[PDB]
Amino acid sequence: MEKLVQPTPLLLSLLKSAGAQKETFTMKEVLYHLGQYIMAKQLYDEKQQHIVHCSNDPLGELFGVQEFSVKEHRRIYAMISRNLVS
Ligand SMILES: CCOc1cc(C(C)(C)C)ccc1C1=N[C@@](C)(c2ccc(Cl)cc2)[C@@](C)(c2ccc(Cl)cc2)N1
Repeated sequence: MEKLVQPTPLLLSLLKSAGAQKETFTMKEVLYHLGQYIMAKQLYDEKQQHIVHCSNDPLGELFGVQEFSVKEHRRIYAMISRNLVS
């Protein structure tokens, strides 16, 4: 299996709210649940659906931004990385 990561508490709370029922993940799983979270809460822009609006949301605190594009993979990996236990 791919490497296992441990989300810090704030990220863990987000992943669980999206439906995760464990505390240890592969990066693929973290990405999956983040997508599910964004979709369920409809944080994406209705007309430009690759844009995520995350002000007034834990995701914004986690990523340190008010908006981002799902196309920004390197940035998203970095934002996730600062929310994993080293
Ligand atoms: C929630 C919407 O997600 C996506 C939407 C679209 C459309 C433009 C077709 C709308 C396209 C792709 C996506 C889309 N890209 C993915 C695959 C992605 C996988 C890896 C990285 Cl590093 C980044 C993104 C994923 C799972 C995602 C979105 C957001 C986050 Cl924070 C995490 C995962 N969703």
